[PDB]
Amino acid sequence: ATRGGEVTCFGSNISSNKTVYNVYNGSRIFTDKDHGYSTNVDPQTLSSKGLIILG
Amino acid sequence: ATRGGEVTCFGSNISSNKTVYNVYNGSRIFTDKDHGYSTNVDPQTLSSKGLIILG
Repeated sequence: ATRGGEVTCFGSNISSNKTVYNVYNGSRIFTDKDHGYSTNVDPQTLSSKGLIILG
Repeated sequence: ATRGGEVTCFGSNISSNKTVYNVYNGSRIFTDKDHGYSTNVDPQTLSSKGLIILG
């Protein structure tokens, strides 16, 4: 996610080695915490990069 | 609201005994402050359940 814009991928069964959820330039992502997936930013705090809600 | 998704019920006039605004699994709600209505989560905070801006 870049330059804004949400990715409301809640129950995704993602499977990859790299960082799963990525956020850049103030863009949000929303997802579940059932599967522990690597995140570019701290789970549920704002930043210069967009906010994620791993909950 | 659950698993993401917004409910921008700003000027809503609601009348019920249950909690007026509810959020689960990362959802968001934006509403007014003039009306004094119950809320499931503390208004402006990030948690496993998403923000509920009462502004």
